Amino acid sequence: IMSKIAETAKRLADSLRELRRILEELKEMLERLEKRPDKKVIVDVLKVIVKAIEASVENQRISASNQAALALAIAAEAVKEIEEDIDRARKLKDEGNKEEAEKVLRKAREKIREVRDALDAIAKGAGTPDIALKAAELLVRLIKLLIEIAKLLQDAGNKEEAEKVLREATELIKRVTELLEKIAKNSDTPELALRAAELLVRLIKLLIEIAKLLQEQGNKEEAEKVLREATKMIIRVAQLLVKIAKNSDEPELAKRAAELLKRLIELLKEIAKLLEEEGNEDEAEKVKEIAKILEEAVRELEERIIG
Amino acid sequence: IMSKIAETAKRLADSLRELRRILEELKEMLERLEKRPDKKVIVDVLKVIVKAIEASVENQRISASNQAALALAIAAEAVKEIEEDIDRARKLKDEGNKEEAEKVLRKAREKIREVRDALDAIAKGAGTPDIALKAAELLVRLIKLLIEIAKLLQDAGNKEEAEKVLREATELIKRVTELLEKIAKNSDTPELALRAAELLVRLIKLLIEIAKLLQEQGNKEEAEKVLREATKMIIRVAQLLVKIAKNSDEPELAKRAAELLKRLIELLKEIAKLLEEEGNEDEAEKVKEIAKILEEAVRELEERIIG
Amino acid sequence: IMSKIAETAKRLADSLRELRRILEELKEMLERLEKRPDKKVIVDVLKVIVKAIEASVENQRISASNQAALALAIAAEAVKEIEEDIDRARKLKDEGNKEEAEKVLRKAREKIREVRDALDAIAKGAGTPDIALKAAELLVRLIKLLIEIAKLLQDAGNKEEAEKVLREATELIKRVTELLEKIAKNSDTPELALRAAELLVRLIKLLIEIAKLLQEQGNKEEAEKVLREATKMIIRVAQLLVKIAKNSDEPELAKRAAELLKRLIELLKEIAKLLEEEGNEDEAEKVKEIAKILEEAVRELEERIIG
Repeated sequence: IMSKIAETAKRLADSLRELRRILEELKEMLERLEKRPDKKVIVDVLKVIVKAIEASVENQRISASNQAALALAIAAEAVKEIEEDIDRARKLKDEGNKEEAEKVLRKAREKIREVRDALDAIAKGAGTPDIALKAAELLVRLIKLLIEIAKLLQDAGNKEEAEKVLREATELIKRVTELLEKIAKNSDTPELALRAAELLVRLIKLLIEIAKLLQEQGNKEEAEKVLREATKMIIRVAQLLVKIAKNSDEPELAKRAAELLKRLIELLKEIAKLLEEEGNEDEAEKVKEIAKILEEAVRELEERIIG
Repeated sequence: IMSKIAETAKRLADSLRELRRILEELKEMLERLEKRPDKKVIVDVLKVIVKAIEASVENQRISASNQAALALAIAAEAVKEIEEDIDRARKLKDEGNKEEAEKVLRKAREKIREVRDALDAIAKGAGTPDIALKAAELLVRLIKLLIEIAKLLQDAGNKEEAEKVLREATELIKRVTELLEKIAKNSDTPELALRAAELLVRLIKLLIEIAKLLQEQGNKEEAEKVLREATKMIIRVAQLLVKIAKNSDEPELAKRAAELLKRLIELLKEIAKLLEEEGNEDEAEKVKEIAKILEEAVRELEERIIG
Repeated sequence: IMSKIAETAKRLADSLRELRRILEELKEMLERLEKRPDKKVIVDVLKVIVKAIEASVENQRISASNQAALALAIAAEAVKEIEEDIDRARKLKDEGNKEEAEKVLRKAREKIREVRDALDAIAKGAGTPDIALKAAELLVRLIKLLIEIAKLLQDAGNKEEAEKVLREATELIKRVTELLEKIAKNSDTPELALRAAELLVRLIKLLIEIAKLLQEQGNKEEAEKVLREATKMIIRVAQLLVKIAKNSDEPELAKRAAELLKRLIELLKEIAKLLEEEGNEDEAEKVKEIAKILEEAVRELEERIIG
């Protein structure tokens, strides 16, 4: 993040230098038009006015990008503040103040919503897709922090309070998932699509930890629905992972997709294990059936790794 | 604050898009002027140049507003750093290092002055008044943190050091009060004036806690002057609160002004109680006389609530 | 830093106001050109277009400067996060988790590299030299935090891991030193050159603490090279300090250079003391010879202080 603050600052410094140069050439065209005007000489003068505004627009573009990088760093500090207050509320539950920790967690939830609204805004207006991925990488941390909040509520006994929190993280995962899918779809390089796939693999594991926590509350009826969203997302990611490795600039992008495709298999095992504990063994064996589909997909990738 | 970073970023993204569109229309006018020039056709071309610069000015406006939101978030993190170092210096007084805590508090005081200089600057150049209110909301926290500093100095025995700190927060309250009064005076909507009134009610309570702390030091001669500023400010706020509730867009703005007007009464009770402890019972009964004025003002508001 | 956020915001607010005024004068020139055009009247109209873009360029300049100040504050918070994690890893070594602290220190090292890349970028594109000095002041803290990391590695027994860290801080000191030398060379006022000299005196002491830590590991062969860079840097700084005090706007700048020149002498004593422990007493007496050169340089400065 701090390195993206560096790049956006260096590129902003270049555009501002060229904008200052195009300003001096704008004033030289004032001299060229002060000596003698003409009907067609003005055309070449407006060429500088256009180059002046376009140099200003590009500077205001990178300036907005540098502010985005500064906004991503402030948002990262906001997540760390929430994490400190979560561990603080965790300390309160362990120390004995289980009642006061519920006020610290309701603060962090309003904080998480506020950092979410910023990160989602930073993701939409992202001239560079790395701004969106870094924003999604922090939105992922907000979701995992939302899961850690619900586990403290469940540990404190506020199971009804934790379900709504888990339902909120469930809706946050889908929103970030759709953003990550757009980044991967529109990814010009295979590296950016793989970075979105690494976060998508995490959003599935977050979706799994929600399901197990939903099972611990007793809401085995909704953890089924949540596992249906994780199993669906794994299929999309696997489609993406197989496509990234098929059209591989470097073979290192295929092996990393092979590692992630193994993770989709492993995460699919826990889904079937959790579906077994829910009693839905029929849908669990179908989940294992998808795992054997992905296993074959990983196996054929390792063959291209050697062949 | 993080939500204001979102709004300013989204509005910046829109202005930058329209600035890029007005750039392409600027280059289309280069084509329209390359084919054939004229004496009056140039007029409509400059219309785009004006729309190009105005689209750039508005983008540089929202960009400055987004930087202000980023500056308000960095300032909020600065207040939290000061608060951690205050609680740290509080731990040092409780642990035994009352001598080293005085260096931590002198650091935080120089920090508070620096965050104050930024927040006051952010308040002046606020294209949106919410930038100024959020800035005032953090300047309020700086003042309460300045009060907590002086109480640690008083608890550590540095009564002479705490008075100057309390005199510094007294001068900070007036500065933020004048800003809050300008925001409420110039408030287009009753919501913004009520938000300034909520902070004004806090600045009075801060001014009261300074007075009691000034009484604990023995400077009952200056706590009188400080209570004279709190009693004056309550009158101004009550004038504002009664006016906000009179011209109420929603009746919910009147009840909140009724709650605050009750707080002005309660805060006025402590002023008379502190003036009683100072011995100025004559000015204390006059303070109770203002409380009965506000009580009647609250009562008539509740009648309009029902009538 | 927060005060520089204030100044850059206030100056940005002024440029944006004048940019809005020059926008209205741009639209008045649209009226002046709508009534009647001419061949030479257009010249004075383009004068406003030039003043409009130049008012926009200066606003985009201060806007980039305000973002730099916001980037310097975010970088300062990043150093404080690294320092908290260093003290945390220090707690882990004292508590017993010497193995897990090595993962916290490798995180902080990647953090230090990232804050370094930003601060170095902020230093290059610094319209105001105070942006570069504040950036160098934080890069100095990154180096001292890098030294505290290596001492924990040495205390944990990872001497081979600490040497590379110390070699990394050694290369960081030179980079910041060259920046500080450029700031002092190009300093218009003697105050800015003295501020660079105060950090240069610290980079030498950091370079000394690296040498002693390199001696504690046993790498007395490289601490010699490091002390050769500190002894060289002291000569450059002393040349700078004597020149700053010679051409002194205020005499207070000479006494502060006298204090720093004493520090260069003291730091030169430890170099000779460390070179004595390394066995290089021959180069150590030559280091004392430079100390007596600086002593005479300080003595002659105190004579001008009185004469």
